[PDB]
Amino acid sequence: EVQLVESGGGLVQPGRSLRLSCEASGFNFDDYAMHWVRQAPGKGLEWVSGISWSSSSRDYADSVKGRFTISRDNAKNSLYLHMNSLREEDTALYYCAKDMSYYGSGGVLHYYYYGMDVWGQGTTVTVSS
Amino acid sequence: DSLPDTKASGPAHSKEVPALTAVETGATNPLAPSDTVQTRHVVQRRSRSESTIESFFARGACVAIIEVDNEQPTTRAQKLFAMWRITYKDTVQLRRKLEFFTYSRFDMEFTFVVTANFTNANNGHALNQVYQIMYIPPGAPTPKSWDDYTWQTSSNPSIFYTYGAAPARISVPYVGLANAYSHFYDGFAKVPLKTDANDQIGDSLYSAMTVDDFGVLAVRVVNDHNPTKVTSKVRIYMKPKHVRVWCPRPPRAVPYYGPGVDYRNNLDPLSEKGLTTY
Amino acid sequence: SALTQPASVSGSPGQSITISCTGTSSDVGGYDYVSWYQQHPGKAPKVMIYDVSNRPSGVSNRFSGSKSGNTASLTISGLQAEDEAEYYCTSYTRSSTLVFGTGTKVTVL
Amino acid sequence: GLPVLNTPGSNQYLTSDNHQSPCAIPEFDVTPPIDIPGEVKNMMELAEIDTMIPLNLESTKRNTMDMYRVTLSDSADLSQPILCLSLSPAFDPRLSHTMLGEVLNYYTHWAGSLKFTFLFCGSMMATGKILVAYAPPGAQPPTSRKEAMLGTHVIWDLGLQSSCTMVVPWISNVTYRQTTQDSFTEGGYISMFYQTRIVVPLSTPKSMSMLGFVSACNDFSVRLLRDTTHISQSA
Amino acid sequence: GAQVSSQKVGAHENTINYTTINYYKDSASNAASKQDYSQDPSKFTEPLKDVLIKTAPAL
Amino acid sequence: YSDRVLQLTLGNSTITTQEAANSVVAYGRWPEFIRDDEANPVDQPTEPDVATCRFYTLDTVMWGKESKGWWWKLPDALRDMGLFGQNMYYHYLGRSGYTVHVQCNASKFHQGALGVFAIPEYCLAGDSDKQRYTSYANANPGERGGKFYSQFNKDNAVTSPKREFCPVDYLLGCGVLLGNAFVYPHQIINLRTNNSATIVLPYVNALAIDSMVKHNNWGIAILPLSPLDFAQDSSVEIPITVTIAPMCSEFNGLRNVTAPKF
Ligand SMILES: CCCCCCCCCCCCCCCC(=O)O
Repeated sequence: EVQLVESGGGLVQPGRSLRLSCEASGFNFDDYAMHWVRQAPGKGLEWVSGISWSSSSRDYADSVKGRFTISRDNAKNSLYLHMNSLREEDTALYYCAKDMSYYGSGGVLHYYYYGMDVWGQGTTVTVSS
Repeated sequence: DSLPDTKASGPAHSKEVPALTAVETGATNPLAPSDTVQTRHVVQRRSRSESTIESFFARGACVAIIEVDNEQPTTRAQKLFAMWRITYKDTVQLRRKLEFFTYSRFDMEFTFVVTANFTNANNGHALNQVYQIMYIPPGAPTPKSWDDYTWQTSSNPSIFYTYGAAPARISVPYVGLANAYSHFYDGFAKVPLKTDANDQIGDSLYSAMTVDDFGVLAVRVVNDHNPTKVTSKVRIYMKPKHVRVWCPRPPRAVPYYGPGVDYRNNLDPLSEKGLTTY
Repeated sequence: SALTQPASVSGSPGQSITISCTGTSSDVGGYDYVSWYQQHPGKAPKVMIYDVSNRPSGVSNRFSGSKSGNTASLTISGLQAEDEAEYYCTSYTRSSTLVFGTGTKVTVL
Repeated sequence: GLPVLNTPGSNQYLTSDNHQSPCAIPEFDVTPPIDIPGEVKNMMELAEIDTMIPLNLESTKRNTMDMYRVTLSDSADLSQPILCLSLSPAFDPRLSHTMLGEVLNYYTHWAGSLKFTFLFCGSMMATGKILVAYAPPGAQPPTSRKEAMLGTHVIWDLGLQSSCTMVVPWISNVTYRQTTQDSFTEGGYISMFYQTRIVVPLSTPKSMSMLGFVSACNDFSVRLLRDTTHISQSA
Repeated sequence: GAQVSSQKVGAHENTINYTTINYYKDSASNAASKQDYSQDPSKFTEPLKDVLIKTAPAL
Repeated sequence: YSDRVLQLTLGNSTITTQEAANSVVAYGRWPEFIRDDEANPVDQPTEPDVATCRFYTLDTVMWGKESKGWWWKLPDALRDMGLFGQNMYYHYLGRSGYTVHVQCNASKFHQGALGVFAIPEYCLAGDSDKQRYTSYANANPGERGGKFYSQFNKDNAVTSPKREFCPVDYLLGCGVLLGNAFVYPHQIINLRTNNSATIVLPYVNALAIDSMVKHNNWGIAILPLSPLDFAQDSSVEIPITVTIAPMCSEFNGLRNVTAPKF
C-alpha cells in the first residue's frame, strides 16, 4: 500500500555537494512527518534529520549540523536532502522513513516524533578520494 | 451625507486659547481651520461614501490555487485528486486588510476559475471535462482514492462544473462558533498540570485555538483517463458581505512569517532621508 | 549519545529472552515514545513495538515490552529459529531529536 | 417560453460586481450577535486619530526608536531650521507609514485639512518659544525665518500646557490631489525655527527631545480605491 | 414584492429610481444594499471621563 | 475642583493623587455584568464583590537610563492575589473588568516620558525558527512581567530551544511600528506635567464569558518614549509601580482546584 522510493545516490569526491530525493505514494504525504536515517556498512542505525508537517520545524543531528539541509515539496510528494562539504565518514546507506506522528488528541501540534513505521529500500552514497 | 460646511471667521483677541492642549490626557484636539486662521463660508458637497466598511471590503481576492491531473493511474506519485484546508493566510493582500481589526462578522462568497492545458504534443486528443468540488466539514471521512465510496456526496455539499462555462459561485452564512471571528487569540488550547506524567499531556502551540477551523475542499475530474495527460488548476476567490468589525489595530509593517505574528527577515521598513531636507 | 544496549544475547529454543535499553530523563525516562525494530541481513528494519507496549497489526503475540525508571525492556517468548536478528531501541529526546540504541544481536542455540 | 436576447457582457466575471447567488448550507442556525465595545463604521475614523511621526530618519537613526524624537538644545545656532517636510501624506518617507499614510495608500485621491501637534519633553525649569510655518507651493522653499514668517504660521510658547496644535488648511487648485509622486498636485512645505531660544538654570539638563503627531480634520475624504505597495510576497 | 430606491446621480444628460428583488429564501444569498451610515469618532478621539470644551484649558 | 486631583476607592482600599492628567475609559464603556438576553451557561454564577474587587499592587521596577520597556498581561498578573486567584482556579469560567493605575514621580529637574498602552489580544512573537513554539510557562510570567529588547537576535542554543519570546521595542513586539500604537487606549506620563496614569478597561472578547486560565484578553505595555536624564550624571534611576483592581467579577463553573505547572 504505502511505498517510499529513494534516488540520487552515487560516488562523489570529498568536499563536494550532492542531493538525494524520496517519493511517497499511497498516503496523504502532505500531512505527515518524515525522517532520514543512514546505516554505515556493518554498523548500527544513526538518525540524521527530520522534518515535521510544517517546514518551520526542522532538526539535525550534531554530526551533520551546519552541513546538511532538509526540505519538502508537498506539491510533488517529494522529500529532499542537500549535502555540502561531504566527508569520507558520510559513506553509508540512506533510508527514507515515514513517521506516525501528528493526529494527536486534538488540540496539540508540532508533536514529538513518535517513531517510524514504514521504511524505503534506501540508496547508497559513497565518498572517496 | 455630505460633510459639514465651513463657517466664516474673523480676527480674534481673547482670553480663550484653543491652540494649546495637552496630549498626555490621551485625547485628540478637535480643531477646525476656522479656529486658527480667517476663513470664508464654503458649502461642502464632498462625501465619504466610498470609504465605508462595505465599500472597503467589496472586492474579490485570490486565496489559493489547487492543481489536479488526469492520466491513466500508475503506482507512482500522482495527483488524480487534491485536498486544501480552507484559510485566508496563504496570501498576504487579503490577510493584511482583514488584520486591521481584532474581530469581524460577515457572510462569505466564493468563485472558482478553472483552466487546463496539454503536456505532450503526441496526440492532442481530449474531450470536454467535468470537475467535482466537495466540501468536507470537520469529522467527516476523507477520500483515499479518486473513485472510492466517499464521492457519493450523500450529505456533503458538492458542485459539478463543466469546462468552458461561466465561473461557479456560492454563498455561505456566518459559521463561527463564537459571536464573532477572532483574528488574534492570545492563549493556548491545553494547560499543563503538576500531576501530569509527562510534558506532552499538556503541550500545545501558542495562539492556536482549533485543529480544523472550517474543513477541506476535495477536487477531482470525473472523466475517465484519456490516452494523454491533461493538467488543470482551480483558483478560488473570496468576497466578504454584510461586514462588521471591532477594535482596530495597527497594520502589519514587516513581511509575514507563518500563520502567527512572527517576524524574521527584514525588520527595516523605513528608508533614509535628511532631517532638514524637503 | 546512543542509548545503551547489550552487545548480544543467547537462548535455547522454547525459552524466553529479555533485552534492555537505557537512557536518561531527557529520554526513555522522560517520555513514553519508545519503539523497537527488527532487521534481518539485507532487509530494511521492521517495527515490532511502539508506545512501549503496543503491537502493530500482524505481529505475533510472542513480543511484549515494558518500561520502568530510565530503562525499557523487550521480551521475546517461545523463542524460534527465525527470531535470530538484530534489534534496536528508539526514543524521543527533549532536544527535539530521535536517538537510536547501540543494537543487539539475538543468537538461537 | 419568454423570448430573450443576450447582450454583450454575458458569462463574464467582474471582481467588483454585486449579484445574488445560491447558498450552500440552507437553513443554517446562525449565532446571534452581542454588544462588543469598539465598533467601527468608516475608515476615516482611524485616520482622525493622532499618531507619532518618524521625523528623524537619519542614516544611523532610521529603523530604531531614536527616529521618533527630535533634539533641542540651548546652544543650537538660531539662524537655521529645526526640521523640514513636504506636504505629501501618502508619499513622503516620513508621513507615509503613519496611520494616515497607511489608510491613504489604499486610495488614489485625497482632499481636506491636516493637523500637526507637537509635544515638549524637557524639564519643568526649561522655557522658550518656537515658530512653525506652512507655505503653499509655487516659490522657493523657505530656508530662513525671515521667509517662513510670510506664510501660514503659529508662534508656540512653552509653559504649563506642553502641547500646541497647528492646522494646515485646504488650499489647492484641483478638487482632489493624487497620492503619488507628482508635481502637478504638490501640496507645499512645512518648517520650524527658533524664536528666542531655550533657557535653563544651573544644574539642569541642557538638551531635550520633542515629539510630533499628525491627524486629519473632520472634512477629510478619499474616493478611488486601489492596491498598496507596503506589502509584498516572495515566490 | 419589489423594492425601489433613488440613485445618486453624477453626470447629467441634456429623480431616477432602480428596482431590486430577492429570489432566494436564505439571507446569505442577498446582495449588498450599501445604504450605509456614519457615526461619531468620539469613542476613539475623546475617551476621557470628563470632557472639556476645546476652548477651555486642558488641565 | 481641579482635574489634577483625584481619588479612587474600591472595596477596602483607597488611592489619591495630586498631579494626575485625567481618567480614560476605554472605548467609552463602563464595566457591567452579564444580562439575561446575553447569557450562555445555565448555572448560577458567583460574584464575591468586595472580596475580589480591590486594588492589588505588583512588584516595583526601576527605570534605568538604559531600560527598553516592560509588559504584563491580565488576568495572568493577578494569579496569586488572594481570593481573586482562588476563585480563578476553582472555577472553569470567569469574567471581569479592570482599573489600571501607574505611579512614577520625580523632581522638577528630571525629564523623560513614558507611554502606557492597553492592548486587547496582545500576541507576541517568538525567538526561533519554529513558529508558535513558545511554551505556557514562559508565555505566562506572572506579576514579574517581561521586558523588551532593542534588536532581534535569533536563538541558537545548543542544549534546548528555550521556547521564549523576543519582543523588539520599535516593532511593539508584534511586527507593527510603534508610532501607530496610539490607536489603542493610552496615556503619557511626562515628568514635567503629571506623575500617574489611570485607565478603566471593560471586558472585551468575542464571547459572553470565557476561561481565565487559558486565555488572556488584555495586555499592558510601558515604553519610554524619551529617555531619562538628570543633571550631569548617568547613574540616576527611579522606580515604577503598577496597581490593578478587578471590577464586576463573576465566576460560573465550579469544580476541584487547578494547579498549573510552572
Ligand atoms: C462548496 C463550497 C463550500 C464552502 C464552505 C465554506 C465554509 C465557511 C468558510 C468561512 C470563511 C471565514 C474566513 C474568515 C475567518 C476568520 O476571520 O478567522
